[PDB]
Amino acid sequence: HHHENLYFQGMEGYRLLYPMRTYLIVSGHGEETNVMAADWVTVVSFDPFIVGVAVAPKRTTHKLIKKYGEFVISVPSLDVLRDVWIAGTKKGPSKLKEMSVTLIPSKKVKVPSIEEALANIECRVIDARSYGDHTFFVGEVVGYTYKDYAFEKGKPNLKAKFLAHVSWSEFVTFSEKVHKAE
Amino acid sequence: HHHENLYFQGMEGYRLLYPMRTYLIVSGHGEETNVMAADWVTVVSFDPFIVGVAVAPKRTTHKLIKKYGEFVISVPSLDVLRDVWIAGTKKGPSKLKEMSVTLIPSKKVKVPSIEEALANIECRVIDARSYGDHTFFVGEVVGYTYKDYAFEKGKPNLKAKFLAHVSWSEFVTFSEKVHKAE
Ligand SMILES: Cc1cc2nc3c(=O)[nH]c(=O)nc-3n(C[C@H](O)[C@H](O)[C@H](O)COP(=O)(O)O)c2cc1C
Ligand SMILES: Cc1cc2nc3c(=O)[nH]c(=O)nc-3n(C[C@H](O)[C@H](O)[C@H](O)COP(=O)(O)O)c2cc1C
Ligand SMILES: NC(=O)c1cccnc1
Ligand SMILES: NC(=O)c1cccnc1
Repeated sequence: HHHENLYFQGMEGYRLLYPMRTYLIVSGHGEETNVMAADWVTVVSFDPFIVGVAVAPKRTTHKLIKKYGEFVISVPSLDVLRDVWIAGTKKGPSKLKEMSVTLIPSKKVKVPSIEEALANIECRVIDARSYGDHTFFVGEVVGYTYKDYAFEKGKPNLKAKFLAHVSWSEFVTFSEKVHKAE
Repeated sequence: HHHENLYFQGMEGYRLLYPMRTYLIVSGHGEETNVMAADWVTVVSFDPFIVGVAVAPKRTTHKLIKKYGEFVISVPSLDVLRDVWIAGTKKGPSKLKEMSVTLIPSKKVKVPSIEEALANIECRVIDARSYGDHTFFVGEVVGYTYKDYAFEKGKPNLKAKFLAHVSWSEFVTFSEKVHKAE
């Protein structure tokens, strides 16, 4: 498989950063609630806590983030891969009927959270910049929830099976073997 | 351990996105060549290939990226953890004497590449935005090199031991067990 619009066949340059974590991005609310898959997510500030996500203009998610100015980063486990794949292949709110997700209210944003997620990070858009073929939406974190066990020791519990993306349809989780640097 | 300037003790919010990949950021050149550790790295565009990295103003790396307008993202393996830890704990160019790294010329930028890295992604700064306590440096990718075996099948070779960060001094790599979504 290759990314769409790869005119010169070869490995996509971005693959040099892989494997990357895979998250879900929830946008909209009510009948407009949507979810997509997103790898291109990072933290951009500690205090205040701010995150960013690169979203192509053609995503339905892009329209919904522009319209409402809010999004939720929901953290999936490997056990919900089938739902992550639907989120990353089907288009728009009608896909939710196909997904094993239970929408629950957020603490602060109007966009819902996903009950099955390991964490839900509630974001308000503070910037949108166009870089190449994506918009980088920067979100101030205004709330969050998480599954106690997934972060039981004030750090990620590797038993929770955090999801990473290797290539097109190939995913993995982490080893449970921790290496200490100090 | 907690991040510096965590006034209210508890798990840092950003930890909800962890584990995250750990990269190295090379900046400067000559006697000013520097390397630091960076987790807060993502892709922001496919075509053209553009990346971003969140760097605190207090990093020596910040000064060097501002001065020269270029940086290299070098991808470490778990086998070079000791060097990654020096990059992420010591300050400025004098740390290189302590690291098992061989600097080699980049293809395009003046900042050197690291021979031992799995990949070296050469970047020219196209934007710098302040979000909270970090600058988000956005870099257009103008060249790259990589170890053939690490990406042998036009995708990451999990045998290469790509590095991820769990908590302060704790690191892991990926399982080699691939899950197919399609
Ligand atoms: C694992 C995976 C990761 C993805 N990461 C991104 C991403 O970071 N940004 C993006 O714009 N699209 C990404 N996509 C593509 C969207 O998830 C996909 O186009 C989705 O169908 C869009 O749905 P929507 O139109 O309902 O927003 C990803 C897809 C997959 C399968
Ligand atoms: C694994 C790890 C990841 C890190 N990620 C970041 C990061 O994304 N951004 C940042 O500004 N500092 C990050 N740091 C902190 C810098 O690497 C660290 O402060 C380093 O000593 C700065 O070196 P310098 O002053 O030579 O630039 C990280 C540190 C470690 C150990
Ligand atoms: N173009 C994209 O945004 C993208 C990112 C990761 C996987 N597939 C597509
Ligand atoms: N403040 C930071 O930039 C940072 C990121 C990851 C680990 N330690 C510090």
